[PDB]
Amino acid sequence: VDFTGYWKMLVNENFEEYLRALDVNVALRKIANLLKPDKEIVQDGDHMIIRTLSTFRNYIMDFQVGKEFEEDLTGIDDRKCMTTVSWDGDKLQCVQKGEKEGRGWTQWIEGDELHLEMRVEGVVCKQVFKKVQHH
Ligand SMILES: CCN(CCn1cccn1)Cc1nc(C2(c3ccc(C)cc3)CCCC2)no1
Repeated sequence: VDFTGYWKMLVNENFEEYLRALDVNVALRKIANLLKPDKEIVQDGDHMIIRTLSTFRNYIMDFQVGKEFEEDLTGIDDRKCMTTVSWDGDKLQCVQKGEKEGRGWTQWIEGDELHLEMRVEGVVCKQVFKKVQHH
């Protein structure tokens, strides 16, 4: 499965409640949920870069599949997790070990759609991106 490419947000479902489970204050939840970030992904063997781009903040992930790393979520919920992103078939599975239970996410492709399900303490956000070519 190859996530490389540029992706534009199409839907973002239940993001504010996901952020509330992360204890993001209400004012910042509304700022964040107005945003419609793009994703720019380069998959280079097991080395993956996922850039989440917005006018408010760019959040960059840069990691090796299968290897645990210290993920610095400053500027988001201001926590740090020990994170591992691994192949589960044609799905990319992320586990973020930390203060919060059941924190992680799942990423996969359907057609020209990138699907992202983000989870924490049973709360679930679903996002869908379309593959785009204007860069
Ligand atoms: C909440 C975890 N981040 C990373 C998502 N992700 C999943 C796999 C790789 N990254 C999701 C996300 N952050 C964001 C941004 C963001 C920034 C300030 C807050 C309080 C919330 C969200 C705005 C656009 C980029 C930063 N928008 O969505």
